[PDB]
Amino acid sequence: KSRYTTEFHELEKIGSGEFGSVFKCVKRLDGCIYAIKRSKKPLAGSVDEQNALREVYAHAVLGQHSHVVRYFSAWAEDDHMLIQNEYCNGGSLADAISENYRIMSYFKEAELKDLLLQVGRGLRYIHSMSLVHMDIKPSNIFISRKVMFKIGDLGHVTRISSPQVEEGDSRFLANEVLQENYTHLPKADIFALALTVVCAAGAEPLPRNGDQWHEIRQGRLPRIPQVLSQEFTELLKVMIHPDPERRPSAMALVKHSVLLSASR
Ligand SMILES: C[C@@H](c1cccs1)c1c(C#N)c2cnc(Nc3cnn(C4CCN(C)CC4)c3)nc2n1C
Ligand SMILES: [Cl-]
Ligand SMILES: [Cl-]
Ligand SMILES: [Cl-]
Ligand SMILES: [Cl-]
Ligand SMILES: [Cl-]
Ligand code: NA
Repeated sequence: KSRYTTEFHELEKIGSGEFGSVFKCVKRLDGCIYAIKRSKKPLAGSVDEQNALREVYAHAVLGQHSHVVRYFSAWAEDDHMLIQNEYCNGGSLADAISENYRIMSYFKEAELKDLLLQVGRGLRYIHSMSLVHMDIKPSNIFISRKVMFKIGDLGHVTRISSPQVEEGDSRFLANEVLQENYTHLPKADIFALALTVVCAAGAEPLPRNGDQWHEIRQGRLPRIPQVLSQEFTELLKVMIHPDPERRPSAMALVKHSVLLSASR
């Protein structure tokens, strides 16, 4: 007899986690399609509940922007927490990347700069709302169709000067965050965005740990299977600089000369 059951029709599963799943659903009264995550409700008062609620609070402030997915509603049922957000019809950036890997045709420089600029505009909004994302990666960027890239998955979002941080994907994690130096949190999103663009440019699967992981955190870009301009490659390289203060801010990124050609 639930709200979820009565107001929506499920069309297809689009996501799966440890204690939840995501469906593409049509809402019965308005006719429109939504992505609805349904997750097991955490125990009352726990730090898990506070974590889950930061995500609801994050969407409810961060969704006004064109490069963050819109939020529509969140509610608790008996044992479940639901979040109804915008459905992006083009899927994740990760699935596009996987397809591109198989066929040997990747995002070209002009598409990579458009990716960098659009997600950079989304981070710029996030950062000006006094928040950081903390988990930028291709599986958390979604595609609507020109192409529009939108940040989703707000489950690591925290305030910009937070003393406590749940770190995101190991493949995209800056070293300073791993060492618990949270002085420059916005520059973790910049570091992760750089390696997101490297993935899109056709790189091999990034390391989770080991020597190559440390190689990258020296400021070395992984091998990219295509010719990029030197100034674009150097923008990416400084975005993974070991000093986070040397990496550009999201405002400096969107105003960058290299990205002036991509500005719509
Ligand atoms: C992170 C999660 C949520 C967090 C909170 C609530 S829901 C979320 C979105 C949001 N927000 C979100 C938005 N759009 C899409 N879109 C999509 C995915 N996969 N597909 C593909 C299906 C197979 N077909 C064949 C080709 C498209 C489309 N997927 C989304 N997912 C997973
Ligand atoms: Cl509803
Ligand atoms: Cl799935
Ligand atoms: Cl990914
Ligand atoms: Cl990867
Ligand atoms: Cl390099
Ligand atoms: Na969270």
